[PDB]
Amino acid sequence: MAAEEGVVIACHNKDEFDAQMTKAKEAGKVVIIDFTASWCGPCRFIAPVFAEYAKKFPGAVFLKVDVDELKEVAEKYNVEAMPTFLFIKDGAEADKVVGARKDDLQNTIVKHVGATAASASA
Repeated sequence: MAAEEGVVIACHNKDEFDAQMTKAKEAGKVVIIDFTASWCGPCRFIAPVFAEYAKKFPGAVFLKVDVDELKEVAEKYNVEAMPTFLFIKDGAEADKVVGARKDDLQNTIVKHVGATAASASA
């Protein structure tokens, strides 16, 4: 029983997806949407990483959606079909990553939510 806690949300009807995408522009935090075709992939190995990360980074809203029921969202950002951790800084598009990289995720959230990016500079 999680009834959607303070972790990486899991929208599944747009309405929910917005509940976050909107809590970033006004809230003053970066956005992190975790798309997905249908299988996703690991959805277990990095499971305790995403959700746990959403909270670890209070400078973001975090959220996961399915590009099979509301793809309309992924089609706007151009994801195609995958666990793309598409981002929406300022309410547009800062960049994307993927829900299968434990070295590319926390690395992107730091550049958008971390405002420091603990991974090289130039």
